[PDB]
Amino acid sequence: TTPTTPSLSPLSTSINNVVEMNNKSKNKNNQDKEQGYGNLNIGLIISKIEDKFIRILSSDCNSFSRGWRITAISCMQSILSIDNLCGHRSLMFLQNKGFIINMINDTCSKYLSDNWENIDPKDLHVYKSQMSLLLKISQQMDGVHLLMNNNVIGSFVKSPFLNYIPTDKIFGKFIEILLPILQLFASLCCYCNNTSKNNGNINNNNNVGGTVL
Amino acid sequence: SLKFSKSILSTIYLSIVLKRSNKINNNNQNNDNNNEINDNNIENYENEYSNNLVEQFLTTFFIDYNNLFIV
Amino acid sequence: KEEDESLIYITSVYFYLVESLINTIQTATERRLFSSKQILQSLENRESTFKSIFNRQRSSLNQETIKKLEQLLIKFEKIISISKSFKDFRGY
Repeated sequence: TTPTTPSLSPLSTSINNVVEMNNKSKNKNNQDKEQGYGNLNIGLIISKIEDKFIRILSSDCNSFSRGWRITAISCMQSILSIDNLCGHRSLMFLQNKGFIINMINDTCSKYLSDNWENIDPKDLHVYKSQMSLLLKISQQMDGVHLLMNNNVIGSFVKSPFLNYIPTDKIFGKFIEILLPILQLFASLCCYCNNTSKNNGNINNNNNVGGTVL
Repeated sequence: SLKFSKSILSTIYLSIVLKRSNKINNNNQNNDNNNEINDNNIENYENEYSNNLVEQFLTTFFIDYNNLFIV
Repeated sequence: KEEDESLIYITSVYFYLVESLINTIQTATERRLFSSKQILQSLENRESTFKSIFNRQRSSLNQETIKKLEQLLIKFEKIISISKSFKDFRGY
């Protein structure tokens, strides 16, 4: 769906008056059903096929020739924008197949090693799509955790490319390779803020140890 | 179909009337007591749902499709 | 359900199978399944059933086989206590 309109905030409304809380749940329980059902239908298709679909796609993301490798990686990017509706299961399945650490090692060794000046511009788009998939993972709470649980910052920081002082005749190709790393490293800082809502309503026993940073 | 329609509307009128008397009574008792699973949540959920339903029932009546007053 | 001795037998195998499962449970997620209402209510129905039939037969059974079932009951009461401790190790 297209975005909803922004909800203007009448900042001056500070005084006493009581009644118009109790009607505000009502009509949201419609539009949150109506956007809910289509996304839940997609989620209730993916979450029956998951173990086979993400398994085939994560195989193809490393088994495919150049151009279709990018198509499989961008299919994975589009699915991770929806995996929240399954419950981060595709993301968790990728770690439960080592795909994140294997794609980090596939990235550093082939595009951030000493031969970076010699990278084929066709496979620089395979690098950009691999980095855009790491950027799509760091856009999630559990995804920042899973990137640190594969030493992402330290495993890029050990790679020969970052020791290089650039000079003019190739400076644009250095920026094309440095920019996605700085986007990924900035993205890892983002989620580390949501610690402040610990209202102790004990009465509903529910252990899933999701790692609040 | 017109019997069934009359019988829906007559039963909706009766439930809104009974709900209007209960909202008057509970609106007294929710002043008086505040100055000196929780099955309460079932009454609150049916109180929202049977407002939301009556609102959606009336929008689906009034918002070519001939307004049922025409028919 | 047709014979006391057979119901005592298969309910004993079921609780020793649950004793195996309590030695394989590791994760917080598994502790969340073993504290589920459906598993807990089966364990409490199985204990109540065995404890009823045991006290129906505590007048005909011999004084070793009675002790063999009394030592089992204290395990089943501990197994239900573990399904409950794994339930309330969830609020902390």
